Amino acid sequence: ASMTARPLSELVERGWAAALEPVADQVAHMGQFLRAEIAAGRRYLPAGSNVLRAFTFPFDNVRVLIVGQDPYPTPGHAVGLSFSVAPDVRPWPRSLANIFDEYTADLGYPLPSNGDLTPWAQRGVLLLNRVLTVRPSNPASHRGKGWEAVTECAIRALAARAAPLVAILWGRDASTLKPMLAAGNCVAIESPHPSPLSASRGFFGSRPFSRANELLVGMGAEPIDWRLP
Ligand SMILES: O=C(O)c1c[nH]c(=O)[nH]c1=O
Repeated sequence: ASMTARPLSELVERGWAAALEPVADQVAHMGQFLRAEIAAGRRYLPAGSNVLRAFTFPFDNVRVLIVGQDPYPTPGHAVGLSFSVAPDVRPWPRSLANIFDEYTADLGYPLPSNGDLTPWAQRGVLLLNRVLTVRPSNPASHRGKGWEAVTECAIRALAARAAPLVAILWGRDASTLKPMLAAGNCVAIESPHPSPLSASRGFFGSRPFSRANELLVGMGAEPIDWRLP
C-alpha cells in the first residue's frame, strides 16, 4: 500500500505518475524513511495513504498551485492537501482561519461552512506543501529528509507543460520553488505565510485569489472559481 511497496502508476493520477517518473526512486526512498520512523517509535502526518493526495487530481487540469511549507502538526488536521482539513474539523487551524479572512477580504464571499478545500483541488488548484510529512507537534521536523526533490520535480513538470500556470508561494520554503517558474508561461505570487507568526508581515492584504485570476485571464486561461460553500 505504501510508496515503498507500490509504483507511482498505482499511488497517483496517470498524468502525475509520468510527471514524477524522474523521482520514482526518491518517492520509494521516502517510503523507507517513514517505515524507519515507525520502526523507531516516532509518528508522522498525514496518514500514509494521504501523503501523495495532492497528485490524485489530474496533472493536465492544474491551472494554479498553492505551496505551503509542511503539513499541519496536530493529529486530526492534515489530509494530504495543503491547508485543508476534513469537513468535520472545528475549530479551524489558525493558518486556515487567516486564509479565510484574506479570502473574504479579497473576494467578498462569506466565511466557508467548513475547512475542506477539496473544491479548489477539483477546480484545477494543486494544494502542495514543499515537504509532504511532519512529526506530530514538531513543525518542519522532516525538512531536508528527501521531499524537496519530489516537490521540485512536480513544479518543474507543471512548468514544462504547454499551458499557462500561476503559483502562489506562501513562506520561505515555498519560495525556493521560484527559480523553476522562470519560463514565460509561468508567473509566481510570493507572500509571507498565513501562520500567525508571519501573516501580519504581508499575508493579510496580499489578494492572492483575485491576482491569480487576473494573471490567468491575461494569459488566456479560465479563472479559478474560488467560491467555497
Ligand atoms: O501552518 C503551516 O505551516 C502549514 C500548515 N498546513 C499546510 O498544509 N501547510 C503549511 O504550510
